[PDB]
Amino acid sequence: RSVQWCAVSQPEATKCFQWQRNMRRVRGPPVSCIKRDSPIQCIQAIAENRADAVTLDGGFIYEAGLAPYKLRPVAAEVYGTERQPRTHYYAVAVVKKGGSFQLNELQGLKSCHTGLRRTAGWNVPIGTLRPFLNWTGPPEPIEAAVARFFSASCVPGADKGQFPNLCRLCAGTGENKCAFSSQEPYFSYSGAFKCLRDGAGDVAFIRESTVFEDLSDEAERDEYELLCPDNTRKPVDKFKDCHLARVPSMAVVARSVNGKEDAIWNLLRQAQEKFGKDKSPKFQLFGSPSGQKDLLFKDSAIGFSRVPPRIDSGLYL
Ligand SMILES: [Fe+3]
Repeated sequence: RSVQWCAVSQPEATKCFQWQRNMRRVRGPPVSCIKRDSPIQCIQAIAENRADAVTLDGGFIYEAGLAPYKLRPVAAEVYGTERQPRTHYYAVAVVKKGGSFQLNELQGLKSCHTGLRRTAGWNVPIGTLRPFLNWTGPPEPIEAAVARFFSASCVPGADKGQFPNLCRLCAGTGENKCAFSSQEPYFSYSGAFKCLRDGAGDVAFIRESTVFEDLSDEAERDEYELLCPDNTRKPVDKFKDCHLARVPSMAVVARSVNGKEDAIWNLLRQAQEKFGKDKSPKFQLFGSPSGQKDLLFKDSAIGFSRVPPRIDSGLYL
């Protein structure tokens, strides 16, 4: 049949339907869409045969690989350039130029995170800051120690009921405040970076490219610097010498048994040829419209790379 793609929002479904009409027009391999609400709803649906595929961040790749889902990664997103390509990215800590604090001096400060359980926005910074955390738990949750450490944060998807200070800086309206979706304006890489630019937080945990994709002016880019792990501040273009971790790309996952891996692969490979970076004026696979960013796949991606057979979700990570 078709490859069924899981979409986690309404604009993502809209792009999926456009991908399906574009593949038909061009007579490529068929794709069809499914609309879920979070990434776990798409992980549940693929597992229960209602969808076949979805692209995930490293922290959810972990989660989808567990029992009883047992999903595995099939294609990794390629970043960088055509000349210098890579299947990895970098977790950074961005701050405003002018400050004096370091990575070791973050106590009581205000933070912006891409979302809860995301790689560069959460797992990496909480894994790094662990010595200052003073986590006595469990049974105390990790979010409770983080809430005590930072004065206020914006961590989309965190429980505002139990941990009110982690959603305190979040900019969404009403029930969408602290939401793990595009309705919370500080969600993801650009939202976390915008929380830093707005002045609500003193540090944003993101990836290396967000500042270059969001600030096109180079002079505007000189108002920010990175917080390195040697406790030094360095400019934004020195990410390879100033990062918290080198993390593998976001990946498309499928089922480990009867997952349609080769069908998924041929779809992606064909979609990258016809609708890739500068391939078509009609449809852009690595592109989002207007008030949207990273719909289905990351906007700055330039391709896919087939993840080898018998590679685990834990062994890919
Ligand atoms: Fe990520």
